[PDB]
Amino acid sequence: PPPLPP
Amino acid sequence: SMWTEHKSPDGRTYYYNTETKQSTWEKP
Repeated sequence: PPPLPP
Repeated sequence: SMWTEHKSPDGRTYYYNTETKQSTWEKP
C-alpha cells in the first residue's frame, strides 16, 4: 500500500 | 499521470503518484 502525504 | 486512489485513515481522500513515487493530497 502507498504512504499517506503530510 | 499514474495515480492511486486511497482514503486517508484520518478520514480523508488522498492520492499516491506511482509515476514519481510520491504522496499527494486532493485530486491533482
